[PDB]
This record gives sequence, C-alpha cells and structure tokens, in this order.
Amino acid sequence: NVRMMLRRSMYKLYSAADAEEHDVSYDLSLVENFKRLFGKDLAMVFNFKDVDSINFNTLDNFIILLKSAFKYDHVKISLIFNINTNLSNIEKNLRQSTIRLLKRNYHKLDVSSNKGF
Amino acid sequence: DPGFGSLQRRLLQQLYGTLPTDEKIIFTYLQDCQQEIDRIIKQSIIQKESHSVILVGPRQSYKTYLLDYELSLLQQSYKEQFITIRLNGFIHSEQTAINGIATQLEQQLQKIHTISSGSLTEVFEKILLLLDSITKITVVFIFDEIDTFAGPVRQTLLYNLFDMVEHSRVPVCIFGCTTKLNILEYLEKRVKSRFSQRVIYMPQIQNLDDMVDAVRNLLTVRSEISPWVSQWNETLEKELSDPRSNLNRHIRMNFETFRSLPTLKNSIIPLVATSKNFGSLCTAIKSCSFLDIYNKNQLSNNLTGRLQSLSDLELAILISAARVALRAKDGSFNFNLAYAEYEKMIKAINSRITIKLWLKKDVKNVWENLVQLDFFTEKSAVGLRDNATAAFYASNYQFQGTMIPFDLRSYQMQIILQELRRIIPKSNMYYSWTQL
Amino acid sequence: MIRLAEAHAKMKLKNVVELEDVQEAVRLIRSAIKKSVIQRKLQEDLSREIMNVLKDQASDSMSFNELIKQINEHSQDRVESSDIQEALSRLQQEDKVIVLGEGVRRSVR
Amino acid sequence: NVTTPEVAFREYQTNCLASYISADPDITPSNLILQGYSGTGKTYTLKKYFNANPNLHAVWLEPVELVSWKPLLQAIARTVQYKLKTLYPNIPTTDYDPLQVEEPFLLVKTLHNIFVQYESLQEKTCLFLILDGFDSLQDLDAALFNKYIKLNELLPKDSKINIKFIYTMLETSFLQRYSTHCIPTVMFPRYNVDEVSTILVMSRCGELMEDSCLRKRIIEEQITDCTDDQFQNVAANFIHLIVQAFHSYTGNDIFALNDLIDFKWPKYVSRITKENIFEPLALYKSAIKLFLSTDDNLSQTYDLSIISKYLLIASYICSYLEPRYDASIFSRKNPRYLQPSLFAIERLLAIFQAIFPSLMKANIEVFQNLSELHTLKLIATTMNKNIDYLSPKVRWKVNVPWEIIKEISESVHFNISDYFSD
Amino acid sequence: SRFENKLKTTQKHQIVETIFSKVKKQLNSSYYLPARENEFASIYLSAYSAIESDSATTIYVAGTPGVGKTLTVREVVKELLSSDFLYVEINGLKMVKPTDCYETLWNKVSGERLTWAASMESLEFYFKRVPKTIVVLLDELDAMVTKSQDIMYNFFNWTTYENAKLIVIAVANTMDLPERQLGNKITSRIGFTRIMFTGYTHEELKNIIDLRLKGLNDSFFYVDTKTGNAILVRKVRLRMSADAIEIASRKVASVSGDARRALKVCKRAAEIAEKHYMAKHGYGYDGVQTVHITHVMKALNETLNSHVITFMTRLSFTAKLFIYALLNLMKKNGSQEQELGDIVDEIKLLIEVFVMEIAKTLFQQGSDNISEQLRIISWDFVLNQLLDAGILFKQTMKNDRICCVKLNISVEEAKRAMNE
Ligand SMILES: Nc1ncnc2c1ncn2[C@@H]1O[C@H](COP(=O)(O)OP(=O)(O)OP(O)(O)=S)[C@@H](O)[C@H]1O
Ligand SMILES: Nc1ncnc2c1ncn2[C@@H]1O[C@H](COP(=O)(O)OP(=O)(O)OP(O)(O)=S)[C@@H](O)[C@H]1O
Ligand SMILES: Nc1ncnc2c1ncn2[C@@H]1O[C@H](COP(=O)(O)OP(=O)(O)OP(O)(O)=S)[C@@H](O)[C@H]1O
Ligand SMILES: [Mg+2]
Ligand SMILES: [Mg+2]
Repeated sequence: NVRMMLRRSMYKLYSAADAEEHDVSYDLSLVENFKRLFGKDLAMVFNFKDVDSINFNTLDNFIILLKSAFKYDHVKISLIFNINTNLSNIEKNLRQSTIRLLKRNYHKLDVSSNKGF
Repeated sequence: DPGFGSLQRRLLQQLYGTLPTDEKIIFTYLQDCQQEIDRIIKQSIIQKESHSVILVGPRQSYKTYLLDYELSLLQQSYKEQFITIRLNGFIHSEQTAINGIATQLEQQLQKIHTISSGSLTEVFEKILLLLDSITKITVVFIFDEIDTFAGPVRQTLLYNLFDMVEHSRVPVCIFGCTTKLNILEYLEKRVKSRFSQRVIYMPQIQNLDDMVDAVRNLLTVRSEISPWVSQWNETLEKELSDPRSNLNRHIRMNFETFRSLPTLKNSIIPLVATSKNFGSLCTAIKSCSFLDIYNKNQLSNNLTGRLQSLSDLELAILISAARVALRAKDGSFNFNLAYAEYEKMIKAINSRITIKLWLKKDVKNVWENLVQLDFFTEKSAVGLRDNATAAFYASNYQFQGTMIPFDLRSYQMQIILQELRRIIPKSNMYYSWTQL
Repeated sequence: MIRLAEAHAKMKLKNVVELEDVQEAVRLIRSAIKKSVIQRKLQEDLSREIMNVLKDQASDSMSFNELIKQINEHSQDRVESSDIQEALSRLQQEDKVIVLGEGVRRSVR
Repeated sequence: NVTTPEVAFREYQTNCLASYISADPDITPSNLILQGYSGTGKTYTLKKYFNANPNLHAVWLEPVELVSWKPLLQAIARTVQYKLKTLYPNIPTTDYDPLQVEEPFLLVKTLHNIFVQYESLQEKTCLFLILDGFDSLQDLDAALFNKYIKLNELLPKDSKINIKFIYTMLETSFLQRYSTHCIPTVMFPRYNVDEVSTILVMSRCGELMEDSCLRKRIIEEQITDCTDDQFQNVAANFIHLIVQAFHSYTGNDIFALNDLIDFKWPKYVSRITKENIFEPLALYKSAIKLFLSTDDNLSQTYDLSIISKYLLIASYICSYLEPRYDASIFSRKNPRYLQPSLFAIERLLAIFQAIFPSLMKANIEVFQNLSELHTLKLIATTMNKNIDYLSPKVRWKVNVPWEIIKEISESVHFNISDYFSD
Repeated sequence: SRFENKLKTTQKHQIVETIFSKVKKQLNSSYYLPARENEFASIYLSAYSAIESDSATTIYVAGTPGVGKTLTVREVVKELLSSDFLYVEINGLKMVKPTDCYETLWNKVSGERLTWAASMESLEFYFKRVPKTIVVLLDELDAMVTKSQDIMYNFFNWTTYENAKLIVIAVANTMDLPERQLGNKITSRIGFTRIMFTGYTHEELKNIIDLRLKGLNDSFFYVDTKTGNAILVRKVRLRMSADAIEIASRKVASVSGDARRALKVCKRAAEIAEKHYMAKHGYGYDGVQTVHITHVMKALNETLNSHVITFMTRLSFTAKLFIYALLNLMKKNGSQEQELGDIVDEIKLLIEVFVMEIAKTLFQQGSDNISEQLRIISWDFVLNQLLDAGILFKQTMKNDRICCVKLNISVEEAKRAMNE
C-alpha cells in the first residue's frame, strides 16, 4: 500500500539512525526533526529492488508523499530505480505529472553483466 | 463611522445566533416545538422526571441549537442543579463511548465541588453502580446520531441507559437526535420495550410566508445600538413587504429548491460584510445583485464550469470519448478506441477544408487530467467506503486493473454525449460532432 | 404537414391559409402517435404572478381579455387559459378574487 | 473589520475570506470549505492572506505529509500546545503526551485537558487550524469528514480560546456528498488562457532574468548593455509564446507550466544570437525545433533471448483468439484493440511447438524463460502471485501492446499480421 | 456506593407537586404478583429443593420481553435472604466482550482480578475440588451465544459436577434457543424443564395497573389555588376512569402482552392531561379532576401514527419533483430500481412534455452570467436530503450515472402522498 511502504521504511532508517547515534512516531515527523533528533543532517537513498512488479499508482502516490519533504532543506533525497529492463515500459505506467517531476536530473546508467562481452 | 461598523457587529452575531441567551431568537414556525421540549426538559430537572425522548428531523434543523438553548436558558437560574453529558455517535464508537461517559463525569465533579481508572468493563460496572444506586443531582444526556449506536450486532449501550430510566433513583433524561426517520423499527424488541416510545418530529417551513416571517425576525434588530438602526429597520421590511422586490423574489427561489433557512442564512453573511459604508449596504439589499455573484460562485465548478475551462484538445478528446461510448451496450470504451476515433474525427476536418493532430505519447498527459476531472470513471470502482474498516479491507487487496496497462483500463462515462450538445455552443467547430 | 395545412385551408371555404390552422394540424400529428405536482406548481406560480399583476396597479376594474393581452405579450407563446380559469376558480374558492360577470374581474377588499 | 490583502485574480474571493474570517470568534463561522482543483493557488491565496494579517494566529497542518487519521490526531494535539507555548509563555502547563492519543475520543479528551489551564486569558481569542489537501488523504472514507465537523461542539463552548477549522480539499464530487451540512463554501474557479499567462509572467520573471544560464550567455556573446527591461522583454516574449504553442497540450495548469518552462529554457538560451535580442520574431524562427515537440519522454528492442522471443510471439496469439477456433486453424493435418483473453498452461507449448523453426524437443530452457517473463511482468497471473506453479486453476495473460509485439516479430524475422484476420 | 454521597446537593427550592406528579411517582416502573403467581412457585419449588440439599441444577425460562422474568427471579432470591448464597446478575448485554463475564465470577468468589483465561482455570478448579451455594442469573442469552458456542458449553458443564456448589438460572428470549443456535450436546445439558412464560392477559393487565394505583386511585389531595401544588385553597380529588384503563389493556394484551408497554402508555396518557390542565390555568414550574377516555385514545394512537406522509408534503418542490419522476420510471419499466442518470434524463424531459419561469429558476437562480446548467439546481442536495432521511437509498459507486437507486418506504404511499 502507500501506508506500510512508508511505515516500514521509516522504521528501517530509524534503527540505522540510533546505531550511529550512541517513543517516536514512524512517519515524516522524524524527517524534519532529524536535525534536532540526531544532530547532523540526512541524505537517504532508496534501493527499489524490483520496480516493475509494484503497482505503479502506489509508487506514483508514494513519490508525491516524498515531494512534500522538499521544504526543510536539511535533508537530501536520492532514488535508485533498479529496473530489470524496458525503460519505455516505465514511462507508460506512471502518471505524467510525476514523470515531469522525475525528469529534472535523470541519469540512464547501464549496468549489465553482458555489455559488449 | 464605527457606528455603522457597530451595526455590523450586531447584525453578524444575530446571523450566527451568538448573542447572550436572553436575546437568542427562535423563529415562529417552531416556537411550539421548543415549548414541548421545554415541558419535557424542565420538569425532568425541577420536577425530577425520568423520561426519555427522541428528536427526529433532517440536517441543519436547529436540533443541537434547540437543546443547548434550553441549557443556557436553565444555566442562568439552575446552575448547580444539573450536569450535562454530550455524546456524538460520530465521534464515539461502541466501546470508547464508555470511556467517553466516565471521563466527562469526573470533570463535572470538580465543577460541582478514581472513576476512569481500571479496565473498560471495570469502569462500566462502576458507572452502573454509581447511577442505578437536600436533593439529588439530575443528569441530562445529549446524544447526536443515536441511529449509529442502533446497529445490528450488539446495541449494548442503548440497553443500559434505557434501563436506567426504570430502576435508578438518580433522575435522568435521554435525548436522541437523528435524521433516519423510522428510527423505531431500527431498534430490536428488547430495547424498544425499554424505550418510552415518545418521539417528536421537527417542523419544516410549510408555507412560503413562514420563512418570510422568519427572515424578518432574523434580520431585524430590536435593541438600540447604532443611530443607523431605525433607518436600517424600515429598509428591511420595505424590501420584504414588496412581493415584486428582488430580495423577496430571491427568497422565493430558496423556498423552492432548498426550503431550508441556513442555506439562505449563509448567503447574507458576505452580503452584509462586503459593504463599507451605510448607504452601500442599503443598496445591496435593494439590488441583491451580489446574490447572483454568490450563486455563480457556488455553481462555478461543479460540472459546467469544469467543461467551460478546458482547451481545444481536451474538448476534442472527450467529444470523441462519448462517440465511442454511444456504440457499445454498456458504454465502456478503451483508450485505443478513443484515439482511433479521435484520429478518424481529425481525418474529416482537414478534408472538408490546418489543425495540429497530436501524437500518441502526449494525449496521455491530457488523459491524466480528464480522469481526475471526473469526466470519466473506472468501470468497476467503488469510490468511497462508508467507514474505516471497510476501507482498510480495500487497501490490502491487490488490484487487477493496474496489472493491465494504462491504455486498456476500461474507462466509462460520467457526462453523456447528448448532453454535450446543449452546453457546447454552435460557434465551436466540433458542434457537428456533438450530435452523431 | 404543408399538405395537411392546405387541406385545413381547403375546408371552411378559405383561399388564404391562416396561422391558427397549422396549430390543430400539429396537434393532429401529435395526438395520432400520442393533478401533477408540476401542474400544481404551475397553478401556484400562476396564482402568485396573477396576484402580483392584479394588485400592483391602482385600477383593479379590468376584465379577462385585457388580462390575457397584458400578461402574455411581453413573453413568448400561449400558456393554457383553462389553467388560468382553474386558478381563478381556486381563488374564487379561497375568496381572493370575485368574478362579478364577464366584463370586470376584481379582487377581494 | 480586517486588513485585506490584494492579489491578481481573487478579487471576489479575497473579500469572502475576509468576510468569513475575523479575529473575533462569535462572528467567525465554525467550519469552512475552500474548494478547487489543483492549479488555482489556494495554498497560495490562503497564506497570502495570512501574511497580511499578523493579528490573528494560524496553525498550519499538512495532511498530505501524513498517511492516516491516527497520526492526524497526533498531528493536531502536538501543535496546539506547541503554538500556545509560543503565544502565552507566562501560562504554566501540565504538558501532555501527543503520542498518547490514537482515537477520536482522545482528542477532545485531551483538548478538554489542554484548554482548561488557559482559562485565565483576557478576551475570547480564536485560533484557526488549517488542513491542506483533505481529499488526497490516502485512507479516507465517508465517515471521516463529518467526524471532524462536530469536533467544535464537543469542546466546552465557554472557554477563552476557541478552535475553528478551515478545510482544503479537491475533487468536487466529494463535496457533493456533504452539501446537506450546508457549511459555508468558497469555490475557486479554474483559469482562462490569458490569466494563466498573466499569473505566469509575474511569477517567473524573478528567476529567468536572474538565472546564470542567461548571465553566462550575457558575457559569452558580445554583450551590448541590454537593459533589465530588455531582459524583461525576451522573458516576456518567451512566456507569451510558450503558453501559445503548448496550451492545448497542458490545459489550464500552473504546475505543468512551471516545469516545462524549466526544461525548454536553456535550450532556448543557446539558440539566441547577439543580434536577435532586438529581433524576437526571427529568434522564434531559429529556435523553432523545441516549440513543436514535448520533450517529456526521457521503444526498446527487448533484451530477451531467441527462444524467449518466440515464447512471447506465441503468447500474443491468444489475444483475440479463443479455444473454439484455434485448434482448427492451426492444424497439423478486430481484437487488436480489445483487452486480451485468458490463457491456461500448455496451450503455449501447443502453439510454441508449431511455430518454431522436431527441430526442438528439450523444454528445460523453455520453462526457464516463462518465469523470466513473469518477473518482467509481461505475462502475469490472473490470481494472486503465489500458488501459480502447481497446476491448480491458474489463468494467464499478456500485458504488452501490439507495437512492441510487431517490432519483435520482425526482429526474429517472423510474420504475425497474416494470422490476425478480422 | 462511594459517589452517591457526592451525587447529593443541598438547595432544593420547593418543587411544585401537582395533581399528576404523584401519579408518575408510583407510575415509575419500580414500586407477590398477580399474573405470574403460581409460576413464581414453580421456579421457587424447583429452587428451594436444590438450595436446601446442596446440589447443582439448571432452570430455563423463556418469553418475550416485558413479562416479568427480569422481575420474578429477583423476587425469588429476595425472600431467600431471610432463610448461604452469593447473588450475581450476570447480564449478557452488559458485558462488553463476551468473555468478560468470566472475570466477574472469579471476582465474585474471593475478590481477585484475573483474565478470562486465568479465571476459568480457577473456576474449573473450584467446581470439582471444593468440599461441602452460588446463585447466578445468566440474563439475555442472545448476547453470549454469538461467536462459537465455546462459552455456552462451559456454563452448563459446570452444572454436571456433583461437587459443584452452583445454581444456574437461564433466562432467554425464545424457547427455541437451544434448538436453533446451540448444539444437541448443550441441549442434553439444558434439561427439559423449560418453564414457558406467555403474555399477560387483558384482565390481569387491569390487575397490574391498580397495584400501582393502590393508595391513590380516587383519593384526595390538598391544594392551594395559587401555585397548583397538591398535598396528599381547596381539597380536591382526582379519579381515574377504569374503562379507559381497560381499553389500554385490550390493546397491549392484544399486540404484545408487555408489562412495560402497558404502564408507559398509561404514563404517556397521564401527561397529556397534565399539560392541558396547565394550559387552562398556568401554575408553571416553581371541581373534581379526572382523566378522560379521550386521553388514552390519542396516546395509544401516538404509538402508531407516522409523519413521513406529512414530511413529504412539507418537503421542497424539487423533492416532490424528484419522487414523481421516480415513480414514473417504476411504472415505465416495472423494475423498481432505476439508474441515476435516467432520473436526470427524466427531469429534463418532464419539463417540456409559468413552466418557463420555473425552468429559468430550476437550472439557475436567475443570473444570465451563470446559467446553462446540466443537472438541476441543488440536485446533489435533495438527493443527499432524501438519503439521510431514510426515504431513499442509493448504493455506493464513483460513477454518478449508473449507480442504482432503491426505494425504502412503500411506493404506493409515495404515490399517495404525491397526490397532495
Ligand atoms: N454554538 C452555536 N450557537 C448557536 N447556533 C448554533 C451553534 N452551533 C450551531 N448553531 C446553529 O445550528 C444550526 C444547524 O442545526 P444543528 O442542529 O446544529 O445541526 P442539525 O443538522 O440540525 O443537527 P446536527 O448538528 O446535524 S446533529 C444552524 O442554524 C447554526 O447556526
Ligand atoms: N493570483 C496569483 N498571483 C500569483 N501567483 C498565483 C496566483 N494564483 C496562483 N498563483 C500561483 O499558483 C501556484 C499554485 O499553488 P498551489 O496552491 O499549490 O496550487 P493548487 O491549486 O493549490 O494545488 P494544490 O497545492 O494541490 S492545493 C502558487 O504557487 C502561485 O505561485
Ligand atoms: N406482575 C408484575 N407485577 C408488578 N410489576 C410488574 C409485573 N410484571 C412486570 N412488572 C413491571 O414491569 C417491568 C417489566 O420488566 P420485566 O418484564 O421484568 O423484564 P422482562 O420481562 O425480562 O423484559 P426484558 O428484561 O427486556 S427480557 C418490571 O421491571 C416491573 O417494574
Ligand atoms: Mg496548493
Ligand atoms: Mg439470567
């Protein structure tokens, strides 16, 4: 859903945040107060493992939720789209209003075990 | 002058009814109904009656406005004599409402001068033993949307308070407010036998003359505050006495469609605050042209101004979208059938004459706004669930329509083809395509 | 319908066709193939409008034909006169207007 | 009485929001609806009021950065005691846990606990709560919106501080479910083609004359001392043309114009000359190539192998085909538009063995590429994605459109258009 | 217990005890019985044997509500205090969760608070180990049967132990309850006593009224003529016409035979004469009186008569315009359930088949600038107003055209009220 994709992901960074830090709520409340909750700033990265099996409207509604975090200026977001193939399939599935959100600084790096042998 | 602005202070709080409780004004078409309510409520506290009632009437019918009016009418003279407990059926479920009662009980005790502590059924037998059991404190219950408590499954909370009528030495009174009309069949047998069966229906504006009499009592100020007042009072009725006056004309429209006073009461609030001097306000109620602009804005984007505010292509896609929709039996149509139809339609304008036919990869960006402008719907999509746990059962359900691609989600129609001809002007070139 | 209208003109010894003659012709082709709440609302707004146009002027002494040519000429086509007769009979029963003959229609005092 | 601001195209709507909002609570109506679609600046025109009114106090909440109502109650109760700390710092406080609340009783339980220590104030002060985006909450239903309407009346009405609401939502089918509550609504209309361009020019002059991509191109070309007005003209000539060559593609949006500008702007900058600064019409004739293409799409020859390629080309055959006809027409002895039918297993290998160049019999790698194609989501299960292996009742189906099939037919030299016959 | 000391307040400013106030004090539903006289013994002689012999039995009574089975068994145990047991009112509907009754029993043996799990362990440990006396009322047994019958098997398996000091008394809604909800294995344990309670009869319904009217029927009050206060300046009397009491009995015994319904219709009819007496003289709130037959004629009808007919003729025009269109489709198609777009299709058509001054106003409130409306003015509003009124019913769909609509009241009375 939109819900547990948020909630598990906030949980997964939070234990990663306490382990480097040496009660709270698992949503975007931590994201703004991360400057005060943990001192130093935040640069998270999103290893979307198998991206074409997900219902894309959930992914499209997910990225609009991340769009609201762009007004705090102490956090930096980075997305990694590990597709299997077929980039043209992916620009078909999403909402076109979000592709224009995506198309700011895209980089189509190829990673293939078989690349020119 | 501030005296004109002081008149704005008086007139506005008169339109909200936020006066002190001596001067709150009840309209004439319900003065009988508050008195029988008064005969119920004041002999329940003073004469220690233990009888219940159900208020029933449609929404926005002064029902919650009537009851706290009695309380404020009794708060002035019977201060310590009673406490009120108010429960909404909306804000309270079946089981937290027990905690709703007990927590609202103990905060009255400090106001009148260990209960909420324990389990939910531990505090439940507590308020059972505290209620069932110089003078005794009486307790007034205020229930909003009591029909939702009257569900099929348990109906526990109704069964306890209605038995408190029968046995408790503490004098109580129950006030159910709802809008489901046949409330009595919604109850089962064993609860209705506890019920004292007395319901009271709420009145409506039965004649055109009634709300005309109401708005006169609504707008007229009787207390002397401003020098403008005596001038202001006769301007009001002179508009109201004339049946050909525009304010009297437009009230007739409100009697027709809505026949509900707080709809019209809503309209006057910007009309009397938009004036800046005294004379402009008198012309405003003389002209009532602002009501036209007001009813314009309330109408401006439900369905028609949605249609007027689209470009040339967005019309042309949707016009093709209905001409496909007329062909099939259910009226459903895919994106490929639209596009094909769109292309065929285009292949007619140039041949009868210079219009940029767009591609495939771009119509999707226009197709995105059309579905979220609700001009189309998905074929089998229950839009809004009623309550929370029915919506939560729809969230876990993985769907099949997303698993077929974007251009094959079988979109159906919201606005039918024949109605497009009546709204689209003939000056537009696609007017030959509205009709088949 | 033009042959129907000229046959309407063929009867009653007429050489020139008239405007009323097509009315019935159409009624013909509309009837050959074929107390509501909206009729009650029609009678209600007709009674309200006739009370306003009967009480706005000073000279209340005015018949039915002058009333017909003064309330139906500032707008488009003819409304049913039998409904206006039923509305004035409804006002006769509620004592709002007085018939007093076919030459003058006056209201209550 | 209030100090109204002034904006571009909300001249009626600034009046009503100045009408329906006062610092006095008695004149202030309880609940309010600001309605309009996205692309009207309602979050713009609301805050633009509030900056012009420092006398009132606003607490700004954001539902779209939340996910559910259970944190949304925790969102409210954390903020009011956060705000009232910063409004009356002399008042002592038993600070409560905002984590404690999870149920709609608990809010009015805690607001009964919050406001009572603030009773010693001098006048009835109001306090405006603002919810922004109430329709796009991702767990909404029917019985949530009314649940927040009656919250005011469960509060004690005689407290010195009164909480009142303003609701921002969209999708006006939703508002038609609740017109019988008759709460006062201020609808926000959509825009017309001029006022889109009129809004856009007074909002994008502040960046597109001050971008370094201009400022590089200033000093890179022989810079004549062109004025900021000369920079203003070419900026205005850009905006008045970009909305003209694209309005049919975008509708009356503002957000979808705010980014297409920021894609085609530096590509417009490179095609200017020293001389076309005075020559705007010929400048468009030299920079023409971007004004007729979208440039929002960042057709693959597919990666999959040869036997998997014929595995795809047999799966498209049962799009418009049915089991009543196929075994007759493919003997060893149009729905191109329509949605695809449902497979079963071994009907693939029924068609796969036929159309392959006795030359093949081993089917281990053929079974390999099936669940390879299942991970590509090009052929998916009808049911849930779990038990599809062991042959229970499981139906299969393609999810690839006709064109990618058509290129991949010729990519393996196989002819497919013969066997599609209306 | 504790807080009843705090429920008392001091200032009681001389409430006016009028003529009909002292009636409603005894017409309160609180304070030997005539109707279920011998069946009180049939319970008690079934109960007296097991009590004075230290056994464990079961007693099953049924009947419609309002017949005294809440009352009678309280009168059984009440005299027994004069002559070894712990009385508990284990109500079914007063338990929030069905397992919560288990907590009460383990609370009501020693005073401990344990979970539903841990209670029934020690309860079972009680019921087969104690050397040798517990009365338990299992009221309203429709509540505690619902989930999987695992609770109900326990409450009768404890009865089977010969070393179990317990006496259970079940009171249900229907005799059918261990035959249409329970299993046969419970139905062996329920026994075959099955004491049936019928309704009351109309002769006995007279004999239950005067028990409340014992010292007050045709008695005398001492009254000051200035305040309307009555004391058990004139010395007035108040009489109750017994025939009107009889016609109260011959209806309530006919329809329901409910002892609350008989008292309350007399209680409702009593206050009708109260306000009419206060109307004629106005004593406020600070020769020979009676209660007519015409009071109980109204109040009994006041249980019956509706208003949805009066509600419909007092609705808006477009409301009555809506239903008249809706019955037109139901006699056109005969399918009783029409698509929502076809109704909007019809109300357009029902215009052109004063009407123009209607049709101007019916789609725009005047205003040339903002006219040309597709669906009618406030069409969402009246359809929402007809929905929450309960007259209409509309299934949920995001499509606002093919969502079906179903009537909820009888369509003939909708046809009949439309005629006005
Ligand atoms: N605090 C208040 N003081 C005075 N009038 C109020 C107040 N709150 C609401 N009202 C009035 O209540 C009327 C609306 O009717 P209500 O009884 O409040 O709603 P209802 O639909 O009749 O019953 P509810 O509220 O839906 S359960 C409007 O005329 C409001 O002006
Ligand atoms: N009168 C105006 N003057 C200047 N800028 C305006 C005006 N009206 C709208 N805008 C701009 O329009 C932009 C749209 O902002 P938003 O409020 O997000 O639009 P929206 O319709 O509210 O969509 P949302 O955010 O989903 S509610 C604002 O950021 C402003 O820059
Ligand atoms: N024979 C009687 N004599 C005197 N009072 C009676 C008699 N029968 C009933 N009542 C009164 O009427 C009330 C009706 O309650 P009951 O009939 O005891 O309850 P019930 O029959 O179990 O209905 P339930 O509890 O909903 S199943 C009693 O509480 C008494 O106050
Ligand atoms: Mg916004
Ligand atoms: Mg029992």
